[PDB]
Amino acid sequence: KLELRELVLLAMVIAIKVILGQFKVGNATLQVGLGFIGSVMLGYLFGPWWGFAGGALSDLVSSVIFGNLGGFFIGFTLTAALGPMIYGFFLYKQPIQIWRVIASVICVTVICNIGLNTLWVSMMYGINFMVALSSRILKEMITPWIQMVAVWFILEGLSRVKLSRKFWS
Amino acid sequence: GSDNIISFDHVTFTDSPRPALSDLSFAIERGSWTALIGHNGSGKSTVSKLINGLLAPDDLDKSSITVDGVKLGADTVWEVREKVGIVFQNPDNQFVGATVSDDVAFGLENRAVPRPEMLKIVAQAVADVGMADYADSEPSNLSGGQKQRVAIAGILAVKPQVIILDESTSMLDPEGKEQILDLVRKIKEDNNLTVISITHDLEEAAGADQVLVLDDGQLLDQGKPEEIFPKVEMLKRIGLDIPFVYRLKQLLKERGIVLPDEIDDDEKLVQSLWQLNSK
Amino acid sequence: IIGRYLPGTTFVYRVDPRAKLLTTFYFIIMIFLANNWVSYLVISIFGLAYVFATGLKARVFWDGVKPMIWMIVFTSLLQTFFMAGGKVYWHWWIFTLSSEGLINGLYVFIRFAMIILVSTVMTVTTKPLEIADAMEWMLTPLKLFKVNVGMISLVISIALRFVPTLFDQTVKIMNAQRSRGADFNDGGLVKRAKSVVPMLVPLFIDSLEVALDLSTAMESRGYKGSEGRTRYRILEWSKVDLIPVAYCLLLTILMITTRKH
Amino acid sequence: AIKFENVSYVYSPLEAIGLDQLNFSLEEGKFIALVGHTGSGKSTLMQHFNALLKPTSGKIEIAGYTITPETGNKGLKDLRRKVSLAFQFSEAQLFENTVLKDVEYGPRNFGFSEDEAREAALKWLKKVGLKDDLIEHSPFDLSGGQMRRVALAGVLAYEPEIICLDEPAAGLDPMGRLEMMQLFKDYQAAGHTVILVTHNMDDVADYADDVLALEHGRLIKHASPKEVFKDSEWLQKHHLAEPRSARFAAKLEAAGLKLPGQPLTMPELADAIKQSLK
Ligand SMILES: Nc1ncnc2c1ncn2[C@@H]1O[C@H](COP(=O)(O)OP(=O)(O)NP(=O)(O)O)[C@@H](O)[C@H]1O
Ligand SMILES: Nc1ncnc2c1ncn2[C@@H]1O[C@H](COP(=O)(O)OP(=O)(O)NP(=O)(O)O)[C@@H](O)[C@H]1O
Ligand SMILES: [Mg+2]
Repeated sequence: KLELRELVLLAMVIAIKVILGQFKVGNATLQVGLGFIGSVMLGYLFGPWWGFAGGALSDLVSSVIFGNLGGFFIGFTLTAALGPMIYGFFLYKQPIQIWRVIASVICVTVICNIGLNTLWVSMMYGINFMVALSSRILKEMITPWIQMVAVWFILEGLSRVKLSRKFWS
Repeated sequence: GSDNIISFDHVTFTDSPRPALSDLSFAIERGSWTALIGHNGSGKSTVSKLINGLLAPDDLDKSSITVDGVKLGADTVWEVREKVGIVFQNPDNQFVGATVSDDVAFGLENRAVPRPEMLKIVAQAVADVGMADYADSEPSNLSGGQKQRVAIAGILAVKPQVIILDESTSMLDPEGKEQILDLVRKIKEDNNLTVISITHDLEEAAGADQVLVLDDGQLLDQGKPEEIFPKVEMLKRIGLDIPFVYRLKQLLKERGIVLPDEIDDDEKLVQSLWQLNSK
Repeated sequence: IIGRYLPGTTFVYRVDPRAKLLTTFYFIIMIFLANNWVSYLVISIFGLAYVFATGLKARVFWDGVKPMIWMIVFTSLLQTFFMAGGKVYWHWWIFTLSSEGLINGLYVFIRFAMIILVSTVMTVTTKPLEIADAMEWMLTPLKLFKVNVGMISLVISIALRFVPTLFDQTVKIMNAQRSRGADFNDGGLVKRAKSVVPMLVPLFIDSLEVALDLSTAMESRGYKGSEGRTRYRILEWSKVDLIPVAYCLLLTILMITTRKH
Repeated sequence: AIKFENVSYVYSPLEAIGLDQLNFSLEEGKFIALVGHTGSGKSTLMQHFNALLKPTSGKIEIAGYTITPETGNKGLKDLRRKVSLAFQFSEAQLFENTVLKDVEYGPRNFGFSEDEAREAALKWLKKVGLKDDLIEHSPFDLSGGQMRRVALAGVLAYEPEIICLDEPAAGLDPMGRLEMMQLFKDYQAAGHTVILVTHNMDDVADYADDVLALEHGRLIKHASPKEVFKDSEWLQKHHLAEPRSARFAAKLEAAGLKLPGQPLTMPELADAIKQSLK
């Protein structure tokens, strides 16, 4: 159901998500990767059902080029493809709303960053679930308070672009 | 012999108020370098996309686009697109393959050519454009000239009969422009193709066998390049940079030296000035 | 920053990328299946044999360990403190060291080291296009679900080819915006979040332009569909591909007997 | 007065000499133009003006500030205020909602008051020839020749003094190219240096006062264009081009027209031809 222009645009957005996984924001005290921004684009433009494929291929390409230094695994691909699905479900074509972005980031953090990524880490490294959860609870509890602003401004920018003559449909 | 014929056209894009191409009628002789010149946004790339069936006229009942004796229709675009190849403006946007000598194989892949034939055809096609030493090199390690050379190789692999240079050399160093124009003319002479070059530049079109001027989606004037440029008023009024020789002749006429309109190109002017000084 | 291939001559470089990728997935699977101390000794022996076979200097592996060394030590210490049993050694209010805790910390650091070593040997010792072809081949089983794998292969190829070009475009865009006077790291949270729109929006519009131009190019060269198209780059099995599988099988046999089972 | 002292940038197995020993002192208020073949490191030298890069071992004296290899990124928001760079495809940096807000996004970063920034943006859109009613349209909804003009009015609104332009008129129509070049040639008249980087050589012959020739990352010649295009053998040896008028004059000298002076521009060449025929 995707015309060839939209497939090439999906490849473009996957490449942008791969790139944005390396540009960090912050200082020596706290650094947040910008990879999440890629997700929201894959959630905002193409929707969830193609957002899943976008995320999976984004993780595959990131493993190919920049190297999956965390160990090749399918669970990590699932977690990298289960973010854009939620983002699309929440804000695919519905108008801009603050409650939508807040709920989206909270739901992705509860489902992807915690709850499933921690499960994969626990399974791979053989540690107990509580140990893995307490090892990365700090960053997965601090990050959403920054994501819910960065995603808001990114979504504002995308909504501004989509109303121009550049975007065909 | 008219290889390419376009009858009355309307290519109103979809939505926009004014048509992008009004009634446009022209023909291209086989083997003749025909150059389109028009103002920025006058509707040239739309003609390029119409030729190879990528778009279509809206009024299909009285619109004709004949290519090599094959009319353009709904069940024929995939045949006409085989014998017409376009080199687009951006050197790196159109580079689809992962590497050179893998991009040149895209045109053959799209036609299901067996691999034993592909492994020789791509090698020969890369050899024609002189990029032999750079086969299997990543796109980011090439300049604009090499990327355009590999795109020319790619559209030559399928062995087309029309090469439409859609402003191919409008993003390069003049040395690169000269090199690529020399390469394209060499390929045209060797393989006996027909080239249509779309250029805002006039020096490139100064050597064309024919010149077609587009203004606001209409065919303003048409003819040989030695009888189209001398009417400088038209080229000035539509916003085109007049070639150097004609601008110099206009300056001399302003200063008070009158020379024949037959005096085209540079060495003719040099000789005429020499005889005028010798008096 | 882009690409991590390091050329050489050793036989691991001649192993077909699909066989190597399957071996890495299988090693990751068989890491789970090891509990007893002699089983982790077997894991260590096999991982170190593979590492000494790939013939690489230790500095690339150290470069692969440095980014995530802090997480390694944090998780190992958490595992040591969480599980206690046997000798108590040094003690505190709640921080109870133990021989069981110490060996569990070592046996989780072993898993870290082996996963990192095998993944680094994959990423270093094969070209990116080879990994792309390996994954496009491994996605074959999806043909049974009627989903189209030609589209997925095309999308992977285009994204992989456009990652470096878009990276250069992104850094150029940031350079231009910084020359205009933008500050991309200072000013608090609201400023740091507002200063990502200039990074993205021109990049997104350039992506729209590139997508339209490339779609027009591929449509003009005859891309009717992903079905009915031969291939230029192919992967052919060799005799040296018998080396992984014979290795890859042998490991399994040991974990049938060596563990507690 | 811009001064460079042993400035040299280098990119590891990929150590490349992107720039070598440079020794030049550019004056203030002169239309300096950079020339060189492709891959001669014109952009690497260009990016040293606002300290986007930093010399590996050398010293830069730019607009009164000193740049050294160890200088940090803190404190440059008062240098990039006095040195503004317009990259090759400037139109690919527009992002804001309206053209006016995009133009005033420049001055707003440099402490300009909102009313002052808006008035400056209005003035510099009026000067670059953009239409009066085109101010509030979306920047993405314009043509190429108007996106370029908005971008040029963006990196030039806060009145910088050492502006550097990487081909500001790469893809404009001849009327637009003439308008932009006249705008810059008039901008320097107020006392601001307009360092330019163009492969094209006709406008450099017409406007520029100083020419910086770069060969493979090293400065080779630095003088007026009247003293650079004197012999074609040197230019052809070092890959540099030549303005069309000079080439035509050299070709005409073969027939023996003994042209007085040294023509470089089309009106100058025409006047020389007219004076010769007497
Ligand atoms: N996708 C489009 N949607 C609507 N209008 C368009 C589209 N593409 C082009 N146009 C308009 O149609 C006319 C002809 O377009 P086009 O032929 O692409 O101009 P152009 O001459 O190719 N620009 P250039 O490449 O710089 O010479 C112009 O008025 C364009 O603004
Ligand atoms: N970060 C860098 N620093 C220095 N040199 C670089 C860098 N990246 C690439 N180079 C190389 O340095 C040489 C000069 O680079 P560059 O300054 O871009 O030339 P250039 O001619 O000014 N580019 P262009 O504007 O298209 O003419 C080339 O061989 C580049 O490949
Ligand atoms: Mg440049």
